[PDB]
Amino acid sequence: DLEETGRVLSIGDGIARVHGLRNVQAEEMVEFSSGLKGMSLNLEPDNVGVVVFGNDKLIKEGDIVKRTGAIVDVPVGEELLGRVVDALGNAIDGKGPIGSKARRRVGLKAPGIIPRISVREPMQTGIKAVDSLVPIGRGQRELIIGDRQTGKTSIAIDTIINQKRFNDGTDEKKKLYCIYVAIGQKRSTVAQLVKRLTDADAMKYTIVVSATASDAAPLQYLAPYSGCSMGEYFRDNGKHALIIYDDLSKQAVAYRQMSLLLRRPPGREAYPGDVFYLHSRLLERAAKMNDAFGGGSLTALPVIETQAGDVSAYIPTNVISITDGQIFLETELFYKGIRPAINVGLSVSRVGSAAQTRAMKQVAGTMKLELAQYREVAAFAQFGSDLDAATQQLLSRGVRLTELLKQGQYSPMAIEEQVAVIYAGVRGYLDKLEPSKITKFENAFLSHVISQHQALLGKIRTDGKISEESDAKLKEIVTNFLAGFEA
Amino acid sequence: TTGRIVAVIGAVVDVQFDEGLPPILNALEVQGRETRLVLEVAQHLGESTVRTIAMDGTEGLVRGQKVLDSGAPIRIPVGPETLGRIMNVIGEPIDERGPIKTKQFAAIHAEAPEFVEMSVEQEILVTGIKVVDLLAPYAKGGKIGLFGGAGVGKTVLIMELINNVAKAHGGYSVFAGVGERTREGNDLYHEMIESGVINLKDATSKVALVYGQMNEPPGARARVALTGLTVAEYFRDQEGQDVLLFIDNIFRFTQAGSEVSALLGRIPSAVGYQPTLATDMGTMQERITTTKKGSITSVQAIYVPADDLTDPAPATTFAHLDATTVLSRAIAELGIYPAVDPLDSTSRIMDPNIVGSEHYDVARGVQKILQDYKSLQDIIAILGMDELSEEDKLTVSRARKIQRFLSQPFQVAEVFTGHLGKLVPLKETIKGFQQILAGEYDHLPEQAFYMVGPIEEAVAKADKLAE
Amino acid sequence: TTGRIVAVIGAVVDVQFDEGLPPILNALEVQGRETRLVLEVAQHLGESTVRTIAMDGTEGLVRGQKVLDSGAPIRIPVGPETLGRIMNVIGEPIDERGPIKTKQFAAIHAEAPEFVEMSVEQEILVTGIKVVDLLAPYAKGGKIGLFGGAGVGKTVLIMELINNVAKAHGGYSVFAGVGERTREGNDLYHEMIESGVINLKDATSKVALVYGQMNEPPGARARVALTGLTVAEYFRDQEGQDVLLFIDNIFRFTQAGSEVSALLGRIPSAVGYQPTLATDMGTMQERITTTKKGSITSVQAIYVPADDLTDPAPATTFAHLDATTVLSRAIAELGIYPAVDPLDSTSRIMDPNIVGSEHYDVARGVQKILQDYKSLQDIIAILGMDELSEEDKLTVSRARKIQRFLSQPFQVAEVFTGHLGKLVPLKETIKGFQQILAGEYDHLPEQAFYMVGPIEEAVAKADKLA
Amino acid sequence: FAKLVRPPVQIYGIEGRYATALYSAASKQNKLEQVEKELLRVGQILKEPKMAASLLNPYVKRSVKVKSLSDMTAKEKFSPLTSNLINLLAENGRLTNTPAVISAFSTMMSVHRGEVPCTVTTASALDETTLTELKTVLKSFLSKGQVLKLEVKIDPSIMGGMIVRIG
Amino acid sequence: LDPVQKLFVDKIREYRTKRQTSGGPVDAGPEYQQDLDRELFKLKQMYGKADMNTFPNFTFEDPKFE
Amino acid sequence: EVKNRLDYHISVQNMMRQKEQEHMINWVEKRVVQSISAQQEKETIAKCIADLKLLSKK
Repeated sequence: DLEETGRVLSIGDGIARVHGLRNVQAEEMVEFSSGLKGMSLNLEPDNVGVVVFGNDKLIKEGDIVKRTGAIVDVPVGEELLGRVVDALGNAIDGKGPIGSKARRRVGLKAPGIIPRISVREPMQTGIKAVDSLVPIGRGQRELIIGDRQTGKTSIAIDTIINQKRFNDGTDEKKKLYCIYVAIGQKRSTVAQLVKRLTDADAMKYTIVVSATASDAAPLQYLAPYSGCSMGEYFRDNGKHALIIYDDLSKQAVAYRQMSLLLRRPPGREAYPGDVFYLHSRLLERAAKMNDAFGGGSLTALPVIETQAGDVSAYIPTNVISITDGQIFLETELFYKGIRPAINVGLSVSRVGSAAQTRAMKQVAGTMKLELAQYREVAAFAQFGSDLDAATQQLLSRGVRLTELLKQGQYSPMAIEEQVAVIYAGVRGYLDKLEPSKITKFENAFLSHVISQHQALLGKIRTDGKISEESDAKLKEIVTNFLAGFEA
Repeated sequence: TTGRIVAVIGAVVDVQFDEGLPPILNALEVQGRETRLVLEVAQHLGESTVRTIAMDGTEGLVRGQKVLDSGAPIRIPVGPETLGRIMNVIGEPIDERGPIKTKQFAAIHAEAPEFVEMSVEQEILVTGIKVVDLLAPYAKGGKIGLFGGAGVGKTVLIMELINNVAKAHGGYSVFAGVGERTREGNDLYHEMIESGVINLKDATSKVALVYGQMNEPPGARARVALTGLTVAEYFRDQEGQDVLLFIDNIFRFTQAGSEVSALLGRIPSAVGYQPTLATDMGTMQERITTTKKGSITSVQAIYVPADDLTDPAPATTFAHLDATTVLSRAIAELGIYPAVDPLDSTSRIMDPNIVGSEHYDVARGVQKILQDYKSLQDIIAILGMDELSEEDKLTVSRARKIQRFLSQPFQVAEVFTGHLGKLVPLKETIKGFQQILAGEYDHLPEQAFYMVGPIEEAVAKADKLAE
Repeated sequence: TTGRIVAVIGAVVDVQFDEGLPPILNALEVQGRETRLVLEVAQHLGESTVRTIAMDGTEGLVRGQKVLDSGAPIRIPVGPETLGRIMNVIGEPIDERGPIKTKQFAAIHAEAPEFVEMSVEQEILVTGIKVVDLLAPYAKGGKIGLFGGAGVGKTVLIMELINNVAKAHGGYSVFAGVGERTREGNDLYHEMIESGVINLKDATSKVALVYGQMNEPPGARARVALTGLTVAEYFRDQEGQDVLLFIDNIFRFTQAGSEVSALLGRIPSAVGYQPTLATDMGTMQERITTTKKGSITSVQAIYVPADDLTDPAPATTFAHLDATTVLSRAIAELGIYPAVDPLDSTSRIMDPNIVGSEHYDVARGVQKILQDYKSLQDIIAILGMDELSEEDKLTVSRARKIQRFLSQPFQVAEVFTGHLGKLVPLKETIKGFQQILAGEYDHLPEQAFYMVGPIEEAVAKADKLA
Repeated sequence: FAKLVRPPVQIYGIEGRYATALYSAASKQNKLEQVEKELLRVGQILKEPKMAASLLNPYVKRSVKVKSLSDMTAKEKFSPLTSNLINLLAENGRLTNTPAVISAFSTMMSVHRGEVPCTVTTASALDETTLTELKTVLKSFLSKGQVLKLEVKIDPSIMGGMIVRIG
Repeated sequence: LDPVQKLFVDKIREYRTKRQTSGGPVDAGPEYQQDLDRELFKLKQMYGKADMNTFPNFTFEDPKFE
Repeated sequence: EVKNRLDYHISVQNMMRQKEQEHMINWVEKRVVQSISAQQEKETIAKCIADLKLLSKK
């Protein structure tokens, strides 16, 4: 017979009101006269509102739109681990012919009740403060929230860098396939970043899905979903993949725009409603799956970089209802030089502990508290005003722990290092030190155990946990070492 | 009759039914539906075209596609047959343990009971939890709103409530996890199973689970509300019960409606709300009650939009709230279990009448007392002691005991706690605190009351703490 | 082809070309227009009609009037012969030095490079400005966006930068006055002449000026941006040039976009915007860069309304920024010139590596103390002009010095400063503060730091008093 | 109401809203074509300056115009519905729309019965056939010219890009 | 298909026609050289003007002590 | 220090092949193309396959 041909009724603005193609399946990829792609978004009574992938000016009225007749799919695969692609999986890297063996439909649903499983399998970031105070596992959704360069980028980076050892660890519950959807991040930024991942060569276990700043909107819009499909791929290949969706903020804008441009409503706060749904489903497609799915996971660390603590902010409010907690990052600390940034109370792991190392939990349990009480008094008469002694200490302690809760720029950890230092503080050993010297301790201490007490570190990694002995081994090491560190 | 997809703009599937148009609220079946795609008629738009909302698929959809009108609104499984089944919005096994064992179907739009059908007086429901009954005495059929802490075991408590009530009454439960995380419902599920509130052995557990999670079209979640209602109507009327209806959260409901409002081109409202916010709530609330068959006592977990209530809906909600729960994360943190905000464990329905003065007054004394103790707390806190006179101390202490008596050992989380969820008949309660208040017990320690249900179990423990 | 004015609603000329509607962005010339009344195709609207925008103004236009399509986007003169020439949008000598002698012409949509061409990481550029280098260490070829409200001598500063740099610049520079005050440009011009940076024996001045003033209809202003870019890309790649690109303000472009948005029928946005803002920006920001074919170092003035930056535009901007210079009106008000917002003049880039820790750390310490000092203001509110908790007092006082130490004269601005510029070569800065941090002046007067060059002179200055 | 005869071609709204009236009207009584043609005829009885000059001109401001073109011009033999539907469009101003209404119609017995394949190779000659891939080769005896208007140029296009497309 | 691979052909016969013509700014006009000089100079920039065509020699060196 | 010298020569030969590609390509594509349609019967071999699509696409 005849092939499904059709025409661009009118075009401008990447909005092709489109003739014909009645047969149109929803979110069917069309193929344009301009060789471009589009998505048949609005199936209108007599036409198709078609989102133009990329630019429009190539196009003009009456131009033929031929159905491609396909609802989109994306390449999925793990060659990708060690690939920076755009969402369609194209070698923006310039690596060329991407190993991208599968492609997989982007619209593949989030697993069932029964398919899933609760998280309780650890995860970590190498960021003590983080792993400690938000104890982590796989399959998650957690909002990473903070401003431009609230180590912002850094945040992702250390987390990723930390996984290196884990990726040098052999599990899926170690080797975390990292997926960075870079949204609205101009190429220079990305380039800059990319360079980092390579250097960290964490890139090897990492896909970077990149829809830069310039990008046409659907592209950016799509990218997470894309990312989503790809990670579900891992998930179903057992694999516990880490997606960092970076950022939905950027998406939101684009998308909102998209609606509007489609004339279609946005919604509440002037921005789309079911962009929540967008995400809700997107992020539901991240899960910690049962065993059937090879334990399946996608741990999702979605990101929003905030303007003015606008959490009140529509999507944030939304998101707030969605994640498994949110990581509040605080600048003040950054300017203070303090890195981590965090406001902790604001940071939350709703999940908390279940994915946490007992090792840490055991020392950290105590820390959270030490800070907790500390925090009220952290707030109290902060100035050169006395306190009762108890509290003079807690404050000292707290302060120490703060230093401890700093973590260097591009300096990931491992749980034992962390536990070690936590142990150090918990067991009070460095209240002793006036605060500046903590950092010196920690490093020195670390390089020290790194020399000897890998015996211990290795062990602690092994037991996953502190035994009374390990404690005892610690106890001396630190005390004496500490003594050595000092004097 | 058939309709054709004429336009799909999102999950508003614009259908021209080319043949006869059925109700509005009509479920239409899109033919070509691998998963039954109910379109719910929303408008008879004119020109034989209806506006529908797709509740399944929203992609791959071929325009023109044939829809054969289901000729009525949605029908969903009902009867007891829902119990211990995780039904989704369509009322369909997301238990994924096979089908629901239904026979009865229901339109999830059932209509609000008549004026006569109301048990005009809704009369205090007692939960067997002191803190609850006393401070927030429930009304049978009542809508209770729950503000309350994450991961506390709201749910734990709830489970315990189910235990106490749905178990210790003919009440069954319907849980509509609206917009909830599939994940938490999963965790919970296993947990529920685990808890025995869901029993994988009571095929008819005291809970039917209904989920209408976020990852659905809003409408589905929105309608999961109706659904849940529909089930509960079965248990109320049919099973004569006090159905416990967990709706979690109305915030998500309202919001879900509102999400559509836009798209529907509806003018929403101030604060963005759907215009229909009121009706949405209202009819639904009106559809909940105490019939003269049973009660659908609605316990609504309430995520608080914008953490205010001024956000119109909760204010409105208040119109329908009559027992209010603010949980005190702090009290819980005091290791107190259960550990609500006591003074904001409240009910408009506390009365020297309905719940009688014994309750009321004792409570008034208590509530006051707690506060008074609170007042003194402020002083002493800062000034060390014998900053009081010890009648104040005594009351403080009495209050502490009273405080502690609200703590109750736990059954569901007996796995953690050890002990068991204890249940407190009202008189023992009223009496109980009154006695403590009366200092009649004050010559005994306070942890006595800690982890106790019955005032006796407190007394017994009092003795026991006096070794 | 010719189009007929079918509707003129201001400078949006909806033209029906039935004769073939050229691709979007195609520049059209209105026939019957002796003016270079360029219409840029905006929509192929459907029905033989394109939405076009005149850049320019639509007086005296009979309906139906014939418009003849230039068949391409704007082709304009491009390349080295432009410097010292003030063109507006249409490559149009408003230098009044007449023709711009760039044979080499351009369609003015010039685009974003490819990933592989990304010079992936960059260089701290120094400006000799204490504040800058220190706090928002500049990038060669970066896009640095100067958030700043009006009238503070942002422009002066920018100018100042031009002075320090564009003088001692290897590259060439482009000045895009987008929606700038014609007057201020007039003046500005006249300075440049004066300065001889616009040396009129050189259309190879260090800066080519594109001015696309406020008075222009928005389309023009909006587009002056593309234009300038197109030129600069010539120099960058072709002439290699390390371009300094002055944009004042992109804000006006964006705004111009937003203005039209409605009138393009389109929805504008929240905060009034134009829904496409991000791409608009994106494509633009990404339009410029440092290839391995030169660098366009982008000094981008960003007007920031109410210095509100959640103000979507700046909110976005940051992504495209590399160094953000947030000028603080408060600080300006604190009399400081440089009037900057120090903590918000940032570069996410800074590092104890990159800038060396001496730099970095000094800054982090500085940043720290000052923020803490803000905390202290709160105290002071109780405690008073010479009464507190004393260490803390020391640091306060130091903060008071520090503040002053950033304050730096202006050669230009006899009008703002009276003074004459005093440039601080970088080390002298780092050290300058490092020293202050060392408290070596902890007995020196506090405003014996105000409006200085390097730190010694501040010490010197104390003497000059008493 | 009266169930509607929606045999496409038509246009579905867009004086498909009209057309379909006559896709049920003409259709019943099967004056489909009878009228299909009435219209054709009519059209040009219009297309002289009855058409500009008052027809689509109101300067009288249609109010009397529509009450005189209901009767001075709608005064014809073309009238089983034909003038009456005119007399409906009139007030309802859809006189300015008419080519398209007719179009919509005329694409009915004339072209409902059409043809359409259009690949990149095709761009059908739309000849009136109820069946396919037959006529579709008779086309090769038709084949004897064009710039490959009906059916395509596959030269610059297919192929021409391809070298580019590899690089 | 070999009207297709006639054109793979037809360009590849100018694979050989040009390649066995020469190729460069050749079969092709000056244009290539006019860039070429600059683009290969950029390569000189891409390595720095450290002569990528002279064998390098290497440091003989001492850090400080007492 | 050795690698830089070598890689420069590699980079040049690559860049020169790409430039020769563009210029080769621009002349090749601009030269040859004509016989597809100068033989109108090499658009008949399109019509032939198109009649074998006509019949034999289905």
